[PDB]
Amino acid sequence: HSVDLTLQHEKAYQRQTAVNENSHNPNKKHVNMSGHIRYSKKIGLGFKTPKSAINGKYIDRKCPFTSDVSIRGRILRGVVHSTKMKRSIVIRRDYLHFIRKYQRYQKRHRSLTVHCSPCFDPKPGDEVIVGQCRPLSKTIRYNVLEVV
Amino acid sequence: SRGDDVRKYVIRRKVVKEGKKDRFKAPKIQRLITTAVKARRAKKAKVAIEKVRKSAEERRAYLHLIGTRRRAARQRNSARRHAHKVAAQKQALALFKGK
Amino acid sequence: TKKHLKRLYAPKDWMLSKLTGVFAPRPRAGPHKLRECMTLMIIIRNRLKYALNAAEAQMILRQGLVCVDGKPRKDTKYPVGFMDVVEIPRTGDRFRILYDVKGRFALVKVGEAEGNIKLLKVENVYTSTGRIPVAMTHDGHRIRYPDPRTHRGDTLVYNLKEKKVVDLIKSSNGKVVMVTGGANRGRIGEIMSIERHPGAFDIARLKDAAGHEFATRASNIFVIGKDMQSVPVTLPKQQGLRINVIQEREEKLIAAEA
Amino acid sequence: GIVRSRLHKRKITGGKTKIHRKRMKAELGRLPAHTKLGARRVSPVRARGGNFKLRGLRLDTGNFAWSTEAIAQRARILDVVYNATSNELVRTKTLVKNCIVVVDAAPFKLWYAKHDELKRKWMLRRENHKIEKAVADQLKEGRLLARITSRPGQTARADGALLEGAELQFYLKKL
Amino acid sequence: NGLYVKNWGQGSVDDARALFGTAGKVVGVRVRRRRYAIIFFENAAAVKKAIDLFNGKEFMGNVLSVVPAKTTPKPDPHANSSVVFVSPIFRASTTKKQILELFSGMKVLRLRTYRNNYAYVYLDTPAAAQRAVKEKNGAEFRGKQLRVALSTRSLAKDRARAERARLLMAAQK
RNA sequence: UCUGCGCAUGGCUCAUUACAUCAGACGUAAUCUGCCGCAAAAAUCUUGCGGUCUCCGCAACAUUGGAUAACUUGGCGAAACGCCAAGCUAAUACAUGAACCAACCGGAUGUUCUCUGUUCCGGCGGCAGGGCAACCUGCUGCCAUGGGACGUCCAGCGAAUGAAUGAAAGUAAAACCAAUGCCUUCACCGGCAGUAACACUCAGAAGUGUUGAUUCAAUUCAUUCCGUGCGAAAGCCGGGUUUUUUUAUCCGGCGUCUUUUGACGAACAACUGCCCUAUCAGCCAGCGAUGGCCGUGUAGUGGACUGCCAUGGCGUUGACGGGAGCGGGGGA
RNA sequence: CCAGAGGGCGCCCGUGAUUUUUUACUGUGACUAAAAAAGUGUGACCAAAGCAGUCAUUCGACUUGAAUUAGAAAGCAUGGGAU
Repeated sequence: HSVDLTLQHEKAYQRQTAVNENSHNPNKKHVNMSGHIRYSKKIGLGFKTPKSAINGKYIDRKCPFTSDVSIRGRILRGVVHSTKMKRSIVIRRDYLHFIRKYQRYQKRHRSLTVHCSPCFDPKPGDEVIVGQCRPLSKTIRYNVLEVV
Repeated sequence: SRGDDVRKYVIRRKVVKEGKKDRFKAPKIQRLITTAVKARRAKKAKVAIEKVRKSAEERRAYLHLIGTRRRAARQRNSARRHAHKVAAQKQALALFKGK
Repeated sequence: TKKHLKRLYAPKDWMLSKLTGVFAPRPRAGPHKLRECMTLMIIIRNRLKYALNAAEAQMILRQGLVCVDGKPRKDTKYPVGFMDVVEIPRTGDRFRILYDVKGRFALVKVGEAEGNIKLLKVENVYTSTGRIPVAMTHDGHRIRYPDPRTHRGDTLVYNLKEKKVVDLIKSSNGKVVMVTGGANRGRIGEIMSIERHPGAFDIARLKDAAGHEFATRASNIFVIGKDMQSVPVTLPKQQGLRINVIQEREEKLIAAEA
Repeated sequence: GIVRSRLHKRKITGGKTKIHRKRMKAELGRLPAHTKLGARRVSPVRARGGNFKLRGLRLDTGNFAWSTEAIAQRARILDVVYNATSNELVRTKTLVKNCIVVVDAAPFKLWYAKHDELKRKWMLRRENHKIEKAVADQLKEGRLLARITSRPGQTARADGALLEGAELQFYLKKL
Repeated sequence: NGLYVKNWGQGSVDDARALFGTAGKVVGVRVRRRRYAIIFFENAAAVKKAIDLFNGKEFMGNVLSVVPAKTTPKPDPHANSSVVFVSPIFRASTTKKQILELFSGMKVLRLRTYRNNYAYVYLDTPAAAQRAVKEKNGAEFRGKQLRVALSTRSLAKDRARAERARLLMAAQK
């Protein structure tokens, strides 16, 4: 083999922790349709993996689909507000509230800063479903599961 | 040297109290190995080994159990297989050489 | 770290007063939890009445006269949970604690055979050095485990002088159950359908004699036997039936005449 | 007093939080270990379980492993060459996880001989096998490029791996 | 299946134990013509347990025997031909017919398997003498210290087996 | 007085304090955890006797080792919950250290010998002639499916690093050679009926871990561990014996090192909610503000922090700033 | 230990929507420490209180009693199909 230049851009070398890429005469199968060796992970909670992730090119240590990040607790929805940054998208939510005295409703938003695997590329105004995670950054506490 | 008992050869001291008769103070001996001590010590490592062997015994019985189950399985799924196959076969070819 | 418990932070099921000291005993870490159990000194004193006060209690206990599970217990405090057996030779009494209708602890009295018999659930199943399988329950480990291996949430039959394990019982439809927790405990029922919700609490649906069916979760369920003639253990005067508030009240009136 | 918290930092809204509390031993940093080349020194400290850990200082000796041959054998770290965190660390000859360094090569060269009755084995093992040409030139010459995969400030040892085709070409082209 | 006591009873003790074991707590002993009984508790676990346990059996002087349900099978290992086999003897490299040689003729045999170190040989009935030498040892012969022993299995049956095999084969093809 | 355990709990007070605390509902597969519950543990050349060459022969229940307080002797200081020199002696303190007895399973190997090659075309060579040891020639030994014995080195728990394992569940009948099994034959003749696995000794002594999910549990192989880990306390007490009080005579109760996982706890994260003020409208990056990559640190996750690279983050559905205020169960 | 042959159920996995659908709302259940509040029982000499206690001429009987409810918003399951 020889090395990419579109999966490499960094001073250090980009690789998956999980599996042996140095491989070699490959002892298998573990690998993805059929292709060089790769690690991919079937998370439960009734979600089913992307086709894309399994067969992918990409190197990510934060997605639950090719790394040891585990999705566990709360499960949320929302829509998309802004595609900025690198792998970090921004969710808006909207929901109501009730004041007992008036007996009328009221509108409120929150927002969250979540992780998006390079497997997906969802556009502003799309729905999404996400999952609970351990802290991956200062704000970031969720990671995408599934787009709509 | 050895074999010679130092219970005999302790220091004694003596103390007065006027008209209440004297007493000979002398020390207890420590780090002392008697009959009792030796027996007690030895006994421990008999207990020790025994416990280990009991574990191993349990393990054998467990393993045995599992294997017997697997054996029964094999046999049962032989019976089934064999019956199906060779009964259907019996019908077939016997009747084509009886034709 | 907390070493003190108080009378208003202690459960209602022990039935201590607001008054008469501001402190209650905090039981140690042990076979059971702090939020359900009955500690030793609470049993002896406030129930069986062989102690009138604190000093009395320890003047029994510390001499090794009280034995849960065949092992004499010196300590003043030490918890005793659901499905244990307390045997105090000196009297000739024996207890098997249990829950009973109205959610509150109860005391049965058992003879020879069942003073050596117990039951244990299965919380988890895991593997240890040398590929030796292991189970874990409320009270303790214990090792391997056939009676024939199987699976979590199931219930065993455990003998205390030596292991003779009769069989075991499993969690499957048409079986029988007694309950813990959940403000639904002290009842008894069948097992109809068990809903499974992945990643989330698992919900059961039950039934009992002469209908009035109900529901609970699945970690509040503890199996008993295949059927209600197949039970290994004895049960209180009530068979785990709730009856209506009005029925109860009325009956208490009518019989009070004496 | 070195702390690990978000208390001293700003909000996401650019505001500033006000404290009502001192600082704890629950939050706790300790000053970096810088682990160089030289005879083994160790500086043991104690953690919050009553479990020691070993701050390493100066490690000249190593343990390194082929992938694909499924072995590990010793060697002696000679020089540090490339580090991707800083060029600072290079020049000082300090050692951190995923640093690229140079090794003795000898024990590997040795072992690959063996890859009486033995005379049959040296055929059977050498069959169904080749060694990379990338790897070859290096291994011959008497020095190799290897990578430490241990963290040698909290175990007081360096351990590593060894570089075959993909990884190896990505490093060489820097140099 | 219900299991079978043998080598007891006659017997007053027979009758006594017969009506004592009936009808519970488990079990009951169904007495039989000669020295033996049927003992009824049956289940797949029941056949295993019933072997090694010996409640519901008495003796009058007898040594107990616990036998499978039918009275048939033990005579076959005991007697009627022999036929004999020998275990230390390599497949791998040392050849067969050292076997045949050792016993001074009477043929038919094979080595088995790639597993391990027995061969099997039919010397018919007279092998009773042969094995009574080599079981009481019996050492090396490009092998190891050994044991020989018997039970009948096939012959007679092996010849009729492979006959009925060849018949099926011809039809089949 | 030495030793072991506890004083981090209980008591008392509300000063600071609004993605702060807190309540309801959840999470830790991101972690630590004494006392308590239950359960485990087959590593290690030690001791005595005799001689001596340092190293041996002969035995078997380990007759271990060095210190320090109280006390005494001189004292010092104005005082001080301040202190010094010398002389004494203990351990469940501190420091060493246990063969055979005592098992199962696997690796790597010998120019070990003996079943053997049935076995040649190539390989490994071993020699001479030309020998520049390129090779040509002639001579010669062994090997080209293998297994039995004997010998040597390694093997435990826990920890680090690198490989491997941690089931599968989406077509149907024949021939080909390399094996190799079973039928079968005098035959290592030529075909597929039977058929869990597999070279004996063990003819079932794991072909099968939990979860919604694992780079987890556990298993196998190669390298390693040096104080910063691992004793049967080299411990204590009873009771029955025995007949000499006074046994290697039996039985019992305590105590402690190491490993594993429960609940007694600790730490960390945030889905939803809460007074007044716009005469507070822009607030956040030199000195981290939002995110990315390799590291460092910590019990562990993380701009928690270093280096490097991007330009984001929040807000009229009231940010930022200020004023009042410990939050809740609850009271009138 | 009535065989062959399709049926039918219970577990497990994989492949399929021309775009599969959802919440607010409301019914019934899950989950949630006391003290306080609400409330059943009981002549502490009434009472404010408190979980007690009442019988039996006996070496104890009540298989004594200490019920039951409420608790904004949010979260969780399963029915309803109007707005």
